[PDB]
Amino acid sequence: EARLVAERAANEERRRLKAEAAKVRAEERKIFQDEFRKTLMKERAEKL
Amino acid sequence: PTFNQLIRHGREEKRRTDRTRALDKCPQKLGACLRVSTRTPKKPNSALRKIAKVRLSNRHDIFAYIPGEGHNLQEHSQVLIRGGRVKDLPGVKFHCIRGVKDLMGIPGRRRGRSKYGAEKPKSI
Amino acid sequence: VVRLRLSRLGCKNRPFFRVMATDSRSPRDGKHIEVLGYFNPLPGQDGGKRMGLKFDRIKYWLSVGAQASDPVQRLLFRSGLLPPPPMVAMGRKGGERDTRPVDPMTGRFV
Amino acid sequence: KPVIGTVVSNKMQKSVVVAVDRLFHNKLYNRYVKRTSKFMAHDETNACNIGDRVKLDPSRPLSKHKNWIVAEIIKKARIYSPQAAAAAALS
RNA sequence: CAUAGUCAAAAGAAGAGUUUGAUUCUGGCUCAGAAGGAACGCUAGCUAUAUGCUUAACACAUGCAAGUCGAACGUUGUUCU
RNA sequence: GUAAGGCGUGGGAAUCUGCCGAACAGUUCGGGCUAAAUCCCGAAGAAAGCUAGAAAGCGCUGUUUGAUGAGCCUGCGUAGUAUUAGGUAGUUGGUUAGGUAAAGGCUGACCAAGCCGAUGAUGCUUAGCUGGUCUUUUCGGACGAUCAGCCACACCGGGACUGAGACACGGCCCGGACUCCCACGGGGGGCAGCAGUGGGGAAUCUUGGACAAUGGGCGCAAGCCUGAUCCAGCAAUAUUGCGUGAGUGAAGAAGGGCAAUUCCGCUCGUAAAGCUCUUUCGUCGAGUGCGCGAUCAUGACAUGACUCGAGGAAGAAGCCCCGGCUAACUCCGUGCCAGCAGCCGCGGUAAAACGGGGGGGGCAAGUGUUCUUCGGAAUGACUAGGCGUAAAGGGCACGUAGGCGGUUCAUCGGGUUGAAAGUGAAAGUCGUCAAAAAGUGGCGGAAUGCUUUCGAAACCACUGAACUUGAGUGAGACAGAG
Ligand SMILES: [K+]
Ligand SMILES: [K+]
Ligand SMILES: [K+]
Ligand SMILES: [K+]
Ligand SMILES: [K+]
Ligand SMILES: [K+]
Ligand SMILES: [K+]
Ligand SMILES: [Mg+2]
Ligand SMILES: [Mg+2]
Ligand SMILES: [Mg+2]
Ligand SMILES: [Mg+2]
Ligand SMILES: [Mg+2]
Ligand SMILES: [Mg+2]
Ligand SMILES: [Mg+2]
Ligand SMILES: [Mg+2]
Ligand SMILES: [Mg+2]
Ligand SMILES: [Mg+2]
Ligand SMILES: [Mg+2]
Ligand SMILES: [Mg+2]
Ligand SMILES: [Mg+2]
Ligand SMILES: [Mg+2]
Ligand SMILES: [Mg+2]
Ligand SMILES: [Mg+2]
Ligand SMILES: [Mg+2]
Ligand SMILES: [Mg+2]
Ligand SMILES: [Mg+2]
Ligand SMILES: [Mg+2]
Ligand SMILES: [Mg+2]
Ligand SMILES: [Mg+2]
Ligand SMILES: [Mg+2]
Ligand SMILES: [Mg+2]
Ligand SMILES: [Mg+2]
Ligand SMILES: [Mg+2]
Ligand SMILES: [Mg+2]
Ligand SMILES: [Mg+2]
Ligand SMILES: [Mg+2]
Ligand SMILES: [Mg+2]
Ligand SMILES: [Mg+2]
Ligand SMILES: [Mg+2]
Ligand SMILES: [Mg+2]
Ligand SMILES: [Mg+2]
Ligand SMILES: [Mg+2]
Ligand SMILES: [Mg+2]
Ligand SMILES: [Mg+2]
Repeated sequence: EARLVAERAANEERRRLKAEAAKVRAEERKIFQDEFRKTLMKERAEKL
Repeated sequence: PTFNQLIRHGREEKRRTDRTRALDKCPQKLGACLRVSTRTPKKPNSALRKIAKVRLSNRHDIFAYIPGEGHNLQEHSQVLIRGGRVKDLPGVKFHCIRGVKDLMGIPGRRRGRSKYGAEKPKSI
Repeated sequence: VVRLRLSRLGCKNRPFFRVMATDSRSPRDGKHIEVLGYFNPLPGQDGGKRMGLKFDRIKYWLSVGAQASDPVQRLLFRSGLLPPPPMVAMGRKGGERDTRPVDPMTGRFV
Repeated sequence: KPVIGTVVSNKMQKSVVVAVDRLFHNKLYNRYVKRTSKFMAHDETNACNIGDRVKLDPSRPLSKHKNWIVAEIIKKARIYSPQAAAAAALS
């Protein structure tokens, strides 16, 4: 039981660290996707 | 073939006919002589080879060769039959064993004489 | 009943025993629950006999009610896991033993 | 483990047959072969259509061939209804 | 100190004869090795440990292979004091 | 017999469990079997009493438990055959009653038309399965005999009873075939237990000893049972075992074989005999035995072993082969005959190939021959092969299943991957040591797998948003015995 609660505490810290890294990466993703979408919209307008 | 073909349809074995089907996977078979005769060899050999028509205990009819020089076989003599064809004579795929049952050994034979049922000559 | 008994190993005229936890209905050398150790009935070069036991597993099986056979009762007393069997109180039969010394290496009279 | 398959028959009352795929490793030829089992499962409401993706739980025997219970419909199959489709076209 | 310490879990990869006037290739046949619940021939000194109806789940003479408890219970009848 | 109701491996829920361990509560009263009871029946609440000889020791009953077994279910894995394509009709499911210790078409009734099948159902053939055995540079192939685990069966079919447990090898009932008695009315039997006998067969053992050991039944014990077992007997059937001597010896004896008939002419041959030494194995004669297996005691083996003594190289070497493959050559006889032969081939007057003499080579208490398996055989090729002319591209397409197949970003955690836990029986294989001397054991490793928990997130699968290089469209130009 002692080993189990120590293992659960370590996993609860690892999960929160990975959640924070995932959140900052997802926030970084949106600017790139918006710029890329603008580029593709310009290309489609030129072709039209 | 491809690996998928081998998965679907594997590999079969080579098909080879049995040499001595009448022995029925036994080392020897007892028999009784029906007809004792001679047969001439396939060319280029020329002789009069002493054979015997033998009915086996599993009611198979075979031709067996009588090795050595001279024999005492007649009709209705018991012979023990082992495998091994005679290359001169097609259709003769078996041998009679000398020194067992009715086929006697060859006394006076001195060399290689356990293949002819011959005992060791006692020294005097 | 679970039994702590002896299975025969070795060969002919060279007996060796294993200490087993078995169902009583099982064949002697057949099915078993557990191998618990060994016992060598032949005396070795050191002048004594050998035995090995899994002490914790023997304590487990004795705690749940396993019944030791007649030689295993003696073997488990001798290792300290069971009390002495009732017949060891009788003492040994006496008599004049031949105490003439023999040579250890050669087996002849010194 | 978790058993997930596709409904292949639903015409029985309170019963479906579910096809579950698996990969068998052919050790001699080093490939992975798809194998299918068809399992009979309990479906009390008869809510599963053919083509639905379901998850099954193990169960005690309910009938001669029924040993599973449908727990969750993961993905519902698409059914073409001509009149509802025509009404969607009119919109 | 110590009835400690040592980190092992393999080895095992051989070719020859035979198609042709000769050649190389294709392709079979045969041979040298190990083995068996084996059988047969000739010939045999010993110990030990294994193994020994593969065929007819064919028919079986004879003896044995499952009893024990008088510390569950009466019953009759043997002896002797 | 059984091709999946079995087995291997891992799980599960809807059950039971004598004896064995551990708690608690009880163990009261009538009747019946010629006599009684721990036998049978009845009442409460279920029961059963024995022992002051076993008096607080056994036994029984009820309730909770541990342990061990058993029943039931299930995922995955586990033959050949398509010159077998459809199979099923309590069949597949539902409801309700019954049955079971227990889920369940297990089955009565009613309702629906399902279920299985080209990922091979059903038919036919063969087969017990596993651990494993033999072989093999890994893989595979053949086998599943001994031994152990699981299953099935017990003269052939069908049943249930008793019981904790059986639809029960040496229990019962019924039917059948065969068989033995019968006083003729009728009864009896089941070696696929251990021995043993006929029979079949190429072929496979004693109508042995003891419960001393280990295991098992009954008994409080004393004991009694035990063809389980242990141990003897028969069989070169197997096994990296041991022995049949160690030296010396030239009249190079006699005798045998060969020879311009060379060097003691060459060789058998230092070979033998003779002489000296040692007596393993076997033989013969004795002696101790709490030597040892077994101990509190008990020893079948044991006419053994051990120790000592007697003796005398004494009692103990064959089988195949010698043309090439393949180590080993001469003489005589024979004359395509007799014969040999695994393959190629030998023999028709000088045969190293047939048969005998002489010599020699390989193995050796064996050695050949036959059968059977794997190897060599990459000769069914995963490892590791092919298809122009040698076996082998379908006459050519279209498409079902299946197999295979671009990019980025995000998510997820089924596969994948890391660790932990459970399991992977024992024996066998491998490592190592000790033991032993043809024999044993301990500890490891391996068992490449499955289940559970917790991490990882690149790949495969799945989900979402996108991309354009592969595919497909459009517009505009064309060519064509389509
Ligand atoms: K011959
Ligand atoms: K098992
Ligand atoms: K039967
Ligand atoms: K005994
Ligand atoms: K032999
Ligand atoms: K001698
Ligand atoms: K296509
Ligand atoms: Mg069922
Ligand atoms: Mg040619
Ligand atoms: Mg047998
Ligand atoms: Mg009785
Ligand atoms: Mg089929
Ligand atoms: Mg069979
Ligand atoms: Mg098999
Ligand atoms: Mg019979
Ligand atoms: Mg009983
Ligand atoms: Mg009953
Ligand atoms: Mg019987
Ligand atoms: Mg018998
Ligand atoms: Mg016979
Ligand atoms: Mg006993
Ligand atoms: Mg008792
Ligand atoms: Mg016996
Ligand atoms: Mg040997
Ligand atoms: Mg001696
Ligand atoms: Mg003696
Ligand atoms: Mg003793
Ligand atoms: Mg003896
Ligand atoms: Mg040579
Ligand atoms: Mg000549
Ligand atoms: Mg030759
Ligand atoms: Mg010759
Ligand atoms: Mg191969
Ligand atoms: Mg190879
Ligand atoms: Mg290939
Ligand atoms: Mg080829
Ligand atoms: Mg090609
Ligand atoms: Mg073509
Ligand atoms: Mg063609
Ligand atoms: Mg990505
Ligand atoms: Mg994953
Ligand atoms: Mg093991
Ligand atoms: Mg061992
Ligand atoms: Mg070892």
